[PDB]
Amino acid sequence: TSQVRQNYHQDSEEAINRQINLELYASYVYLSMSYYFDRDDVALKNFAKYFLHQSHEEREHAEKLMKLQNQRGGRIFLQDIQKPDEDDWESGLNAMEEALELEKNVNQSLLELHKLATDKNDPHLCDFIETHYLNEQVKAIKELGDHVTNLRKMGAPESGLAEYLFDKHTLG
Amino acid sequence: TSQVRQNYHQDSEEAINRQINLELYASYVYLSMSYYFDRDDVALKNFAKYFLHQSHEEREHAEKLMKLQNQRGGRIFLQDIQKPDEDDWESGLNAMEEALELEKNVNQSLLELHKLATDKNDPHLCDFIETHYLNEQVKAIKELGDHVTNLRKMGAPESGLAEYLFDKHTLG
Amino acid sequence: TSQVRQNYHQDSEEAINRQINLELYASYVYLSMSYYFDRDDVALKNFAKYFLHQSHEEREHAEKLMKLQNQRGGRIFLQDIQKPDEDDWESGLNAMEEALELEKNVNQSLLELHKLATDKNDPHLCDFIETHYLNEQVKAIKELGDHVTNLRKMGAPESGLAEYLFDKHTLG
Amino acid sequence: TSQVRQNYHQDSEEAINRQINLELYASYVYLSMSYYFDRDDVALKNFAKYFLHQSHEEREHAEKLMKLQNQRGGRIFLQDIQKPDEDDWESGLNAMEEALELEKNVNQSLLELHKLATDKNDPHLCDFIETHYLNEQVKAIKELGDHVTNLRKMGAPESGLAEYLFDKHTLG
Amino acid sequence: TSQVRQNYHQDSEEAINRQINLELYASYVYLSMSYYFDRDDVALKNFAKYFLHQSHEEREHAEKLMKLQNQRGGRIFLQDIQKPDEDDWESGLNAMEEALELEKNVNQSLLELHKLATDKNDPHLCDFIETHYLNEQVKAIKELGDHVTNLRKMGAPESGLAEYLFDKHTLG
Amino acid sequence: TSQVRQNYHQDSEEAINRQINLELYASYVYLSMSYYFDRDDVALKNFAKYFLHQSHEEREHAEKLMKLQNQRGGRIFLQDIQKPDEDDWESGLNAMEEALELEKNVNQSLLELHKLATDKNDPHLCDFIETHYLNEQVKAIKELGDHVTNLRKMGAPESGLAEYLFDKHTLG
Ligand SMILES: [Cl-]
Ligand SMILES: [Cl-]
Ligand SMILES: [Cl-]
Ligand SMILES: [Fe+3]
Ligand SMILES: [Fe+3]
Ligand SMILES: [Fe+3]
Ligand SMILES: [Fe+3]
Ligand SMILES: [Fe+3]
Ligand SMILES: [Fe+3]
Ligand SMILES: [Mg+2]
Ligand SMILES: [Mg+2]
Ligand SMILES: [Mg+2]
Ligand SMILES: [Mg+2]
Ligand SMILES: [Mg+2]
Ligand SMILES: [Mg+2]
Ligand SMILES: [Mg+2]
Ligand SMILES: [Mg+2]
Ligand SMILES: [Mg+2]
Ligand SMILES: [Mg+2]
Repeated sequence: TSQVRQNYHQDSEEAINRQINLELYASYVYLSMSYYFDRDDVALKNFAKYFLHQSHEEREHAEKLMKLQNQRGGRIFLQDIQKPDEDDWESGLNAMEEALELEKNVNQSLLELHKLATDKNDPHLCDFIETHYLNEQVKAIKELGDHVTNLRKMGAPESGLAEYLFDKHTLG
Repeated sequence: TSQVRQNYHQDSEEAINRQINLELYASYVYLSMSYYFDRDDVALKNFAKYFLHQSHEEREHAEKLMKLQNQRGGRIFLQDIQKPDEDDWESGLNAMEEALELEKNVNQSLLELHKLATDKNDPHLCDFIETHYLNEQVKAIKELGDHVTNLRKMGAPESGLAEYLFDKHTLG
Repeated sequence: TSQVRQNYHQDSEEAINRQINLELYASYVYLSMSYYFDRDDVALKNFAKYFLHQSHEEREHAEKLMKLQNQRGGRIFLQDIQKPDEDDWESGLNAMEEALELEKNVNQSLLELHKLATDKNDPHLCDFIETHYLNEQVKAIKELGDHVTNLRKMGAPESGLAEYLFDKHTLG
Repeated sequence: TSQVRQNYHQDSEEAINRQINLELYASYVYLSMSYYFDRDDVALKNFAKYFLHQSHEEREHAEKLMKLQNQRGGRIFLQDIQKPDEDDWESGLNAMEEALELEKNVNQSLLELHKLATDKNDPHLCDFIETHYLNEQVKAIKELGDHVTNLRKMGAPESGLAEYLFDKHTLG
Repeated sequence: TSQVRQNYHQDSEEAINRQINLELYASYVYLSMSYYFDRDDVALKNFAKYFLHQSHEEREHAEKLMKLQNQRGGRIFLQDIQKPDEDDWESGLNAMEEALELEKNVNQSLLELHKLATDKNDPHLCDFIETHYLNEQVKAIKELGDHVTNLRKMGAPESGLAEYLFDKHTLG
Repeated sequence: TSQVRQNYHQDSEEAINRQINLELYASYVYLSMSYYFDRDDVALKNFAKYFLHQSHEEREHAEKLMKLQNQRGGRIFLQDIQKPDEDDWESGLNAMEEALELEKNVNQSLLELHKLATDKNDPHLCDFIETHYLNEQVKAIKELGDHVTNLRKMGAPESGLAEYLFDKHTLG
């Protein structure tokens, strides 16, 4: 048992390792999306930039959880980072829709983690998740929903003009 | 169901609409108080300024709740904003006493909202209320109590000199 | 009778209290419109910003009338602020049309108030209304008319691309 | 009953008085440690500086709890501040080990306080403890563990060179 | 015997340890007074600020004696810091009167310490006490006397207006 | 066939996809090493910083290859990022030795890629590898070799003083 460990359940420690892996997976999904928009046959530079930013933000999310694991005296166990579900993301609209679904899934995982920290009477961990993760997820989800809505209302994905103009005026 | 909605109970959504209305009501109470002190037969300019600031702060409180409703995928339903309970607030002391009672009532509503968010296992909403509302209410209530105490100790409301001097030295 | 009161008819006093309420109603209508455009299924952030500005400007219009009432020795009597006629504003174009109708109804009230002040031989009150309100209304009405025209010519509300682009290039 | 008091259980109020005393005790322990390292026969100036900083931080912790007691309408009852358990702290390693044990004991007290605030449905108090105390304690404990580890790995306390070099390179 | 010790009598060493405790007691008395004035039912923020400053100055007075003990090769032995004689200080005037008595009792201790240092032919210790403590005590006593006089002449403690105005104009 | 593709053999495309994966693996290995040194029972913060920098540099190396694949009209196919071979890196010296082996294995991959590009008469690809990767690998290998040498000469890993001092003076 680590000299620093106090009020930190084994189940919590295991759940934080699972969460680390999910944040790293999200970073990888966004990396894939970014470079799909960099293809010469897609060529939406501001979609590419938006998703590369999101990828680097998710890596920060993962590192902060690694820091937390060590702060509490848990032990980091890394797992393979699974490739994304697609290699071709089809369109700007579809990529936004997929991102929205990813962020809801990551939020579900975080909510389940909070419920476990609540059940184990770990207020530090509950505060960590609330302070650093839950409102980030609500903001992300809202932003992605807004983007999906605009793209749909503009006529995407069948209008290539719509996706072009959104790239310029919203993401640029 | 909104595309962004996740872990957001209908009861919570309804309670946030009620809270919006209460914050707007508080803004209106303070507006009324401000312009009572602007009367030529009351003429306490720093009481007027203090309560106008409080009115604009309460409007911000209401707008942040409207933003939250949309962030979570709830739907804003506005209701009439009821006029305050008085048209003549009698004195600087009485207005402070009434403000103290208003802020305790708004805090009770917020505490009931937090209990509902707890019961519905909505940690995001609990964090929102704690972060942005509960300590604002504790500080407000403490400040108002301090003002009531000083005004009483100085001889208000029968001493018009007391209210004059408090206006200058504490509120000015 | 207030010690400051001079040449201020009771009918004028009562009409100013009605005007205060109407300005506060207009503020509330614009607040409602603002947060409709903040919904995730509407998501036009510059429409939201535009209407939130207008909301805050109408609050200032009410506050200036409250100040006037006290300047002239009238007594403020606040009334409830009725909720707007819609909860869902349908589209950018519809909201602009509704705003245009609201501003013509507020102008009609102000013109009736000026007629009263004229009939009661109150030149200070006539000057106040002219200086601070009547050209503000003419400018607002003209701006809203211009916005309605552009949205219609662009193809709104059926073209969600029209409303998107208007949000960006006119309101942004 | 104070005019400001709302949702603040007598048990909570009593627990905050106990916590005030513990923070003041921790400040005193660190004061003692600081001046042990200032002895001519110990003479580790950066150990002395490190522990004097910690002592002044603990006094701030105590004052913030006193402020909270008054904010909520409780009444401060101070108790004697007990002298530390040692007069001679033996070594840099031993002092760090003792500090680590002190901070775990203070964290246990805070966790028990949070459980009481949870049981009494006092979300303001729970937020106060999470926001201002629990992560401060986790960081402190982690830092102290890191220092203990380095000192041990370097050969302390039997190596006086180890303690000298740690004083210079980590604490200096 | 410490390698630095020279001309430092055991009785002087022991008296310095008593003085350290007394300075830390004085710090605690002022801390208690400060937060009495922070209560919502007292609410004199400049009395609170004044006494919190004095609290921090007495901690520095203790720390300087701890430094001296080590400079001369004496050994620090800390004792418990007894709680003050009151929990409720009654009024601004009463607290000032109590402070004046505390500072005359600390001065008497210091004068007894100087007599000891004189009787043990310790000119370094006599100079230390004179340079750093005796005029500080004379200034403090004179300031407190001045504050007591003004409060009494103004009508305290029966006049809560007196204490309010003193808080503002002398302590603010 | 992409409209941009010219002189880019399928084998080269496929080898670049393998290289992307290997760079992302290297990033993950360094991330693991970093947070091993952040453990409370290891506690070498400059080893942690060093390896976290290397992690971020390997992510940039992967991103540049992804950019290249699109520049040449190849198609990115991501694969899972395998977890590192250890969870516990044992010591500063062992981690450096493991890193040195990792960088020689990445160099061997790059040299095989250059041979392929040479055999397919792809001078643009040869130049890319030389300009951006081969001297980076030589510098990295040389730096790691230098670090291994110093740690061994200092007495690592048995001397925890050696690793402490290396952390401070070379990596700090
Ligand atoms: Cl355009
Ligand atoms: Cl005065
Ligand atoms: Cl060295
Ligand atoms: Fe994330
Ligand atoms: Fe509020
Ligand atoms: Fe208006
Ligand atoms: Fe503390
Ligand atoms: Fe003193
Ligand atoms: Fe690389
Ligand atoms: Mg993001
Ligand atoms: Mg306020
Ligand atoms: Mg919180
Ligand atoms: Mg306007
Ligand atoms: Mg009504
Ligand atoms: Mg500390
Ligand atoms: Mg003093
Ligand atoms: Mg005792
Ligand atoms: Mg490198
Ligand atoms: Mg696999």
